[PDB]
Amino acid sequence: DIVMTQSPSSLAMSVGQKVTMSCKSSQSLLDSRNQKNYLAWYQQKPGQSPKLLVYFASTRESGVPDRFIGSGSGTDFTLTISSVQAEDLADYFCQQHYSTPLTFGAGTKLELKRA
Amino acid sequence: EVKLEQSGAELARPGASVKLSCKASGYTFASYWMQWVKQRPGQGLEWIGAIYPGDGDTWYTQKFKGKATLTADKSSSTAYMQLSSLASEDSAVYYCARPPYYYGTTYYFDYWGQGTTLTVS
Repeated sequence: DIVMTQSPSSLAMSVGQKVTMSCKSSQSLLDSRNQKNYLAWYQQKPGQSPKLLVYFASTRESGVPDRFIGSGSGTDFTLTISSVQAEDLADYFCQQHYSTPLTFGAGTKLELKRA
Repeated sequence: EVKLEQSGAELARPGASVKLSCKASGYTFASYWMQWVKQRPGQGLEWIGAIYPGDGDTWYTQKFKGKATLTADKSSSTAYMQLSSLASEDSAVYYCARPPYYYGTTYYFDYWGQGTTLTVS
């Protein structure tokens, strides 16, 4: 099974700051054939179910603000939020959807500092 | 409007079992595979298995082989998952979710059910 690891486990940032969080996997999620990485990012706000933010390693899903950018390839992926807003408070999970088991990383919990 | 509806909760006795339901609507049910995910607070998300509704073909996470059975009813557009011999560690929220996979890359889940809170006690 492909193991997905995420870092950091949590981060606390004030509105307007940039955040970077990473997801590595222990096996490549890139095909040798179509050349695309089968990794998605989900956002789970408190009290809600996860919602798909990004798929392929980099396509942002419609509705998702362009402050979120997925990047990276092969075994090392990054989700960046260019300027974080209060509503981005959430746990962010990456996921292999290359092959079964689909598996997920353990999540980066984003917390919000404020006055 | 694409929708996957589940019932809010299930209370079950340890050692017993349950059949979770997930009703689909808004799309051709047989056209997409159905996934089941488990979420325990603090632990995160865990994939249980999937099933193609058109022919009933299943694929399980080795960890849950023998604990979960997936079936579906193409007549009523419902997918099912039975969990057997439950124990306290099985308490959690269980989601049924749909996967698209076009583009040439990942089976990126695009639609999730409301989730069912199961409590073993």
